[PDB]
Amino acid sequence: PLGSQFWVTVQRTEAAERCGLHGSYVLRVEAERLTLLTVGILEPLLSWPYTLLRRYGRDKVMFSFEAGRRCPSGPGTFTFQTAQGNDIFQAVETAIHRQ
Repeated sequence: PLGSQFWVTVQRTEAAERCGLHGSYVLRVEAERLTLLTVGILEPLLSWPYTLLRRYGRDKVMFSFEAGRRCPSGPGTFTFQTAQGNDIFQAVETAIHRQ
């Protein structure tokens, strides 16, 4: 009921370093935002409203999005290793289309 959830592993980017992101997380595709969660059970860390994203994309090894300046994380690129990048991408495209 909270949205589709995927285990991911963060890759080094400026924004990920600034936000202290390292290792594995759940990325959840919600109705109006993405949320990053860690094990405490799952605890939320950051959320990015779709309206505040610049772009997003994927290949067979990763999923990546770029946050604008108004996100709580600050602006920049967040990239995550996953073999489910197309699944995340489709979930996000769909949630944005529904919005």
